[PDB]
Amino acid sequence: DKTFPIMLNGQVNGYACVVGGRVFKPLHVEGRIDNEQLAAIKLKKASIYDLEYGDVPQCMKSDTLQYTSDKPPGFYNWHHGAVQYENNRFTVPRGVGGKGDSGRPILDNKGRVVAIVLGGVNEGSRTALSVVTWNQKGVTVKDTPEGSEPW
Amino acid sequence: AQHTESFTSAISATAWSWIKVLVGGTSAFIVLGLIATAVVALVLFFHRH
Repeated sequence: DKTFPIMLNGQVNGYACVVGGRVFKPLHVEGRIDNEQLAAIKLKKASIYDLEYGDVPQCMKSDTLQYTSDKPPGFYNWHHGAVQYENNRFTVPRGVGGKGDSGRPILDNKGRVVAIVLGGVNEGSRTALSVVTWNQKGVTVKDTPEGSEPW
Repeated sequence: AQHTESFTSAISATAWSWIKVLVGGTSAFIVLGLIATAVVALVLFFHRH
């Protein structure tokens, strides 16, 4: 897959993903993307719905496809492991839940991205993730559980 | 003068109708914006659930 991270004085603190037709970047981090083609794009700020601008042309566009409707609570893949939850996000164990893991995409079995994480460091024995998704008819919403620190 | 001047002695009919048009026009533009500002907060609160 293609998910370029965000640099700030050498250390890694953010991740930027590429979807079909657009690029994404979380607002809780500051830094410059190391890709030169991904640095001259006018990334415009937005609300919690996280609107960015995919001004890059077609010839590298659509590395991955956003998820369609009919979302089960079944298996979903993750960079550190797996998640099986649709209404909320799964109680993944420790290790994941550090710092700088914002923007890492959550994908299905067929390589299609479902959600993009933004928070939820550690909520005890059960760890929740504050992600964005499409609720019922493709309208992009933001879900945040209680006490979700920016992660 | 036999009479006495007041504040509203000089205001004619068309002068009073002109300022109440401009009072009502700018107050209508504000409540048009204020209606639409709280409408989209309801549909943003309804897309989540």
